[PDB]
Amino acid sequence: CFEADIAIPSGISRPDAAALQRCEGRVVFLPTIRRQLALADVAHESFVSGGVSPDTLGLLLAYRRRFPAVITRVLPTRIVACPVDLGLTHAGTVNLRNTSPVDLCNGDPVSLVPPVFEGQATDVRLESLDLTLRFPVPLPTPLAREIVARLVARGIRDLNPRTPGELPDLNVLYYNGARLSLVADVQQLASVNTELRSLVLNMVYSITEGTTLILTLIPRLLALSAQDGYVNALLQMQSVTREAAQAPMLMQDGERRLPLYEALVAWLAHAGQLGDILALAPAVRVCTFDGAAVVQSGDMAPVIRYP
Amino acid sequence: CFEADIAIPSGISRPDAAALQRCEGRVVFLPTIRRQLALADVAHESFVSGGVSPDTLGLLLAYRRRFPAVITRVLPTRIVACPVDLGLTHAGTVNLRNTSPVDLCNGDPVSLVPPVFEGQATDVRLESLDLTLRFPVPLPTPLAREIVARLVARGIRDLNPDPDLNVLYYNGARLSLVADVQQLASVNTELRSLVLNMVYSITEGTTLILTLIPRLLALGYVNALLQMQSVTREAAQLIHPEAPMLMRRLPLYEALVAWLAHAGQLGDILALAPAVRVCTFDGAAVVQSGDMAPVIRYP
Amino acid sequence: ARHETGGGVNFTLTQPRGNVDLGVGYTAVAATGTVRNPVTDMGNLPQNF
Amino acid sequence: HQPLIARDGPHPVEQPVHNYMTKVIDRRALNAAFSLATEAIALLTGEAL
Amino acid sequence: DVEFDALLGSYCNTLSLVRFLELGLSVACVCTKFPELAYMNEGRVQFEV
Amino acid sequence: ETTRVRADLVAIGDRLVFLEALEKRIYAATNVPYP
Amino acid sequence: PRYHLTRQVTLTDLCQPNAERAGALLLALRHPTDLPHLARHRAPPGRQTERLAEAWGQLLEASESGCARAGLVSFNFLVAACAAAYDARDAAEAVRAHITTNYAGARLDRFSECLRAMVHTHVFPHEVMRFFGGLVSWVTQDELASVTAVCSGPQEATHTGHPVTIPACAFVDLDAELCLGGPGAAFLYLVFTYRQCRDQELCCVYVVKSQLPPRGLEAALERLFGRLRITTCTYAAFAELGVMPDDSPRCLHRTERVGVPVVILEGVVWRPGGWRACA
Repeated sequence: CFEADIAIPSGISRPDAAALQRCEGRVVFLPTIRRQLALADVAHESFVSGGVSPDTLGLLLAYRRRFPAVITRVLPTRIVACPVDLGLTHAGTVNLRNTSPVDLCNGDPVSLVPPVFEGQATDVRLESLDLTLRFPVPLPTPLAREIVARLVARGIRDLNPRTPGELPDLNVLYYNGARLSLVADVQQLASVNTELRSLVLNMVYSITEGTTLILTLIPRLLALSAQDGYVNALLQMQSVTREAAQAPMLMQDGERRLPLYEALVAWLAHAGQLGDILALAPAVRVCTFDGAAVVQSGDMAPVIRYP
Repeated sequence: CFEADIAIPSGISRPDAAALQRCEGRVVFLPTIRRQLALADVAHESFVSGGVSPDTLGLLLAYRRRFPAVITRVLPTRIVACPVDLGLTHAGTVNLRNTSPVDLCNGDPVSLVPPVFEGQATDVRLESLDLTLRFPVPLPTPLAREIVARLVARGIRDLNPDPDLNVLYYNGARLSLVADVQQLASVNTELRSLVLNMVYSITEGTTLILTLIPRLLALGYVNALLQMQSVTREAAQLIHPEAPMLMRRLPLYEALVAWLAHAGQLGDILALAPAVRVCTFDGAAVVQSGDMAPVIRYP
Repeated sequence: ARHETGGGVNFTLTQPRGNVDLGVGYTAVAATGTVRNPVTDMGNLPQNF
Repeated sequence: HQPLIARDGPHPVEQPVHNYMTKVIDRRALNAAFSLATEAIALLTGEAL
Repeated sequence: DVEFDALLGSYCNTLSLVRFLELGLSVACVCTKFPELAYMNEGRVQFEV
Repeated sequence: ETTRVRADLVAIGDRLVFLEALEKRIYAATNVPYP
Repeated sequence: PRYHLTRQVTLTDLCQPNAERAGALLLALRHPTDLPHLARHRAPPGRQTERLAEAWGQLLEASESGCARAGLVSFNFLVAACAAAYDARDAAEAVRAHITTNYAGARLDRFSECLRAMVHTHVFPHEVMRFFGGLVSWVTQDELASVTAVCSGPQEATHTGHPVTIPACAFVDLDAELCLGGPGAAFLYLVFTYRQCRDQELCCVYVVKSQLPPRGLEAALERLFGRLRITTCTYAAFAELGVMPDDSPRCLHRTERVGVPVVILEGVVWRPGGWRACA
């Protein structure tokens, strides 16, 4: 585990000692690797920057440059945390707590998302030690990648107004059913802006010279549309692909460079990496020993290493 | 280690028993990690996902989903495999069977699809109980990321026709990718759905960005720094592509999530992450096809 | 069968065994007569292709 | 303390459990009352004799 | 002032160790000891009629 | 801090069976579906 | 299992670990007889791909492969060969006075040409010469080699930490990043910083010093650089050299084996990591 401890610094509200008991299996973001550390850098008051608190995109950027840690065992003197970034060498598969409305799967990669849900705030309050605690919500990673694209684009609509007030909310989610509504309260600009620029600048490099030949086959896409099932379902209705349909540009130097093969490389370099440069890295994977295929809300799932 | 047992089912023949003797040291995928398992969780018939046989996409969804296991010792009535994904890093040395490239002293080999090589090679079938064990191919990380982007590039020239992409030298050897006589006609129909995925994620985004960035910067730190590192690159791509192609905000930003949702799918689909490492001891550092290799647990 | 994980050691125990029919003719029939309840509510759902 | 039954194969292996719950006294207090009229006390005291 | 918070109760249940040669379904089976059944690929039974 | 065992033996026709029910004894509380 | 051994048999045409120290940060030479082919491929055609066909061919002139393949590249062999390249001269060049007096610049001069030729046709020296380890034993013969130099996690610097103490081999190397100092553990990485057609295909080898995650390292790879002035692209690759789980045991010395500045680093979790090169 390469054991790391966090002590109980000063006093105890006597029911709130039991509040630390039911947080077993949650995640602490501690911005270090320590053998002992105070509880002051733990809470959300440390997540608050100079003067201002981060938004749910800034908390992504706040959870960027800190280190997650697993609650292992809860003492009245200390709390032993295992440093996820290094000390994931656990054949004992140190256990986590699922605090999420989604019943997951077996075999999901699990990445951490700030509490942004309408009813799972994960707000526990300490008044003897005046601190506020937001636990991250562990979620499956495609469902995690369906969230971060919404919240930045919702903040993309925070730059430009123009349109009438009835906008698509980006606030109805879909997992097999299960209509989810999240919170849209505040959108800090710099958390939107720096997230928007890497969405711009990576999509710059992901276009290359041999990429341009693919753009010719855009009318070839709709030729498969009215003659099969798979393509017509692949072609989205709310897509620009159905909108843009309504050429080599020769410039041929040398022609032994494999121009089409080189196109799919650098496109995958930056447009292939769009979930992980915006959000947190997944290192938690669902692995139950008993053959249980799903893990209930509130359960203690065994946790294995990087996916 | 934590060795897991896969149960041999009822009456098999001696060539079905000898088929179990030609697989000592292969790679096996399994859904759950129960200490006793059956052969019904193993076979290629256990890969059905929509009522039909899976493609190389439908395998690589599961090949990134379920769990690798490597058979150390074969048995009657059992299959002993010390699985890779359990255990601490760089412990529990295991042994693999090479396929035609080298697998050098390092390389961190990756499990991937059979039909990128000979399709009815390593599709070993049990004759009695009539099931099929299509073992994945352990390729090292540079060449595994190389060949995956070539056939889908070859699928483009096979899509809508009018150099030859298939030579692809290794460090010493000349690797014949083309197994012509019956495979390549089955190649472009078994990577059939997959080529559409590499295309549609390109046609959507590029035709989205050329109506995103002109709709941006005037709707300012990201504004001037948009083409700062993209001077004569993005504006030149705005000069080249927007001229020889065609040219709405509320469906646009609705399409913004949907493409990037498909993008986060493909990164989990593609790029073939390393799972196990070759870093042996007292070997000749160079493995040949059909020979064992000491293989250690974590990248 | 031992396996050391996080926390402490974890002993697993299994006993291998088998069976046989050992009857040349039929043995052990099983009738089915009482119902608790239907599992489904018997219908009215479209199929979506 | 609960027992268990060792299954096999695809169903996961089990391990014994323990419970250890704790319960709390609640305190009721029930009441009776009665009266003595004013004429009776000095009679019981020995005053009005 | 005199105060005490007292402890009043602790109870354990019996864990019933029930042998297999007790119940009525011991009749249909003739269990017998054979080690090393893991070593066979066949020890299987052949019978006349 | 070779013996007698109780069971229930109904005789029907000219036969005899150990009519005995489980799950009140040896399946209860173990989270096992009664087969 | 927190102790491992690895072995590769090569020549002493490369590193000559008898001329090295007990602690050296060895590279392999994976794909050693490679790169006539990838000289031709992966590059735009304005690079004149007939350069690396001769360039590595002059390297093994200084060094027929036989049955002992060319490998086990030293840590010294890149620092001094790039000493004339990157922004340190007469101090990085003291590594050349370390090599040519103990190892040979004949093999450097062919390879410093490769360091202008590999980076020329976009054949970048990351993902070639992959990490091998810290030179545990040197059971080599006279002109041949047999080295055990274990990979495989923290055990290289425990089984040379319960006893080589991991030099940095140049005080210019071990880049003192995070002068914003605090307590914790050190996270070591191997970055090749480039300059493409500005300094005519620059080569650089140095180790960073950070208590930073891989997600807090890429923006740390965009900041602190002055070699952005390029446009081709895909500069500044990096992999994990692993964790030094102590910032207290770093040192400052100039004594080795020619007085070469050197940094003692005791106790290292050698997480082997993975490379990344896109921008």
